[PDB]
Amino acid sequence: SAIPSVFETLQGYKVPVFFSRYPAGISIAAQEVEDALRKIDEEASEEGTRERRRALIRHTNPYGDPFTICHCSAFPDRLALLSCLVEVMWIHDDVTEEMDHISACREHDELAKVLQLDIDPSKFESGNVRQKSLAVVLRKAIDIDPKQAPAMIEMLRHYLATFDNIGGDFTRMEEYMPYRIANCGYWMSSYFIRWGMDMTLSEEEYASIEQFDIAMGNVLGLTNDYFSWNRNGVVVLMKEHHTTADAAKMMLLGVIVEQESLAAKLKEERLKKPASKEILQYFEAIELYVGGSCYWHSTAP
Amino acid sequence: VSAIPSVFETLQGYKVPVFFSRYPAGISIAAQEVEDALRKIDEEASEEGTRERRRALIRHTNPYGDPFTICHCSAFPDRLALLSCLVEVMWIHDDVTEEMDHISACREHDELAKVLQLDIDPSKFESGNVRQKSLAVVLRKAIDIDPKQAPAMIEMLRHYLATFDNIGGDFTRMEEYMPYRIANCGYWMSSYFIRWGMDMTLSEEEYASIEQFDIAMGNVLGLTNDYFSWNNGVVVLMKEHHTTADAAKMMLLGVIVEQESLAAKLKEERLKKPASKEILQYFEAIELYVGGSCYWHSTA
Repeated sequence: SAIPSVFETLQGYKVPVFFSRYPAGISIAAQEVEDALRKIDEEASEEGTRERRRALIRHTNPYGDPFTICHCSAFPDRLALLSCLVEVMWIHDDVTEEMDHISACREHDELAKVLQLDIDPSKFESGNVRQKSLAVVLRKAIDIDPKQAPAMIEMLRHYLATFDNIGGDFTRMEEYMPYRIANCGYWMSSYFIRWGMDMTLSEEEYASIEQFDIAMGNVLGLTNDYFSWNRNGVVVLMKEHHTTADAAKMMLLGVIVEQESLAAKLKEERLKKPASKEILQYFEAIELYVGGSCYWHSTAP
Repeated sequence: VSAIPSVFETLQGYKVPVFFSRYPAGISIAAQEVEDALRKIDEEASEEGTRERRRALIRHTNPYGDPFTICHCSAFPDRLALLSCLVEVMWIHDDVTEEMDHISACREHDELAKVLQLDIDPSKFESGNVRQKSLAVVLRKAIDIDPKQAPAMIEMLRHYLATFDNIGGDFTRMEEYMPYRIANCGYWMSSYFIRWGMDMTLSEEEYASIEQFDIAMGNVLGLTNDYFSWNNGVVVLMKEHHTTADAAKMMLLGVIVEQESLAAKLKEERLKKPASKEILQYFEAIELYVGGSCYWHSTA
């Protein structure tokens, strides 16, 4: 392994519904991270709201938390920070999903006011609870790695500017899939996969695995669609191919498994050339992220 | 801890990007001896220059391994040699009869069935077709190594020839194609020999308790054969849902993966009640059969 020993391996074969070829693990700091996530949930969502209820369901899987599993490769102190930061973005996603597109877009722009390198959380006490909570955890995530903070902020601003920026329904996967990689948060989550390991890829290194990284982003979001069906690839496929929902769900599963195979082919292609420890760490950590996401969805009640 | 004989080494399918199965793959410690026996029976049970002879060589040239030494890697090696060559003669027969019209194929099934007798005397078939001649010789050996199980084995083989290729028409729904394909791909024969190869049986009640699991695994086996041979359930799916081939191939892969999960669910349900060592032996060996078959088709 190229990753520090900060996770335990999970036995995915024991879960019948778990179909991914990729591994799953869980962070040695799971308890502390779950505790941090409970705290941020009580501060970033108001009591009795829908978003508060959706946050609590997200953190009550008996088999583990989405953050402690998917981001099990991260150093524990970074894991606590990135988990709580992404959690505020997830609360925000739940809040804005129930909004008309105009109001959602305004809410994304309001939250993005907090995304500043010089953020002073005290200047947002008059703001909504997601602004206040994001500001506090973003401050800490800047402090722990100031060298990476400009890139982090750029990634977060680009996420809020683009992840939701669509006018209506899709009718072909060729258009839905690039949208869905961004919409499921993969570019933010995979950024924090690297950040949580205190590492980066060079421009040349990232370019060399970009197709791999798109295939894994497809797996992540489309697997999210597959389990949620119990905006969705099942509907896109039904419309594109004029089939029943059961036929389209089976097609979606086939698409996911082929993307998992494609990622494995692209990784094998890259590993024919010399690969830095950073390239090897990202491969290992992003496979745990994707396999872990499949595991979490496969066990979540 | 393994419940089956220590007669195989594990294969790392994770290293094969096209390999998608959740089930494991292994390779017999007796692989060279079994492959030599198969090469010999292939010379005797198919004539030179024929298409079936050529198909037999392709089937035994995958550099990653042989279908018998991988899928039946759980078998005791002397039994593995016998069952591999017996099934291989049936496989040659399948290849020969696939190129015929249905009525002619069924006549050949009836002719081959004449050898499936508990008192088979191989010399009495020295004037028949080369499949009759070779099946007679290997059947006699397979009866003699286990006379207690031989009536059941013969009943299985007669049943296979009576059921695997009874449809000359076409399928328009998977609900009907799937039960047909489990028989047509030989799964009931192969899975019988997975137990026979380990010198064990399942009782009637034991088998009934895992029949739905077994059917799910049989669906995986034949439909995975279809998936890799498409480059067939893909055709059924295009006709049933009126889609392109590419769309139906993705639908087929989903159906396969769902069937692999369904098998895992059914096994987990069975294991909520007490299970004999024979049940556990079959679970582990049949998972190696199905995963190994995916591996062989993935690397062929």
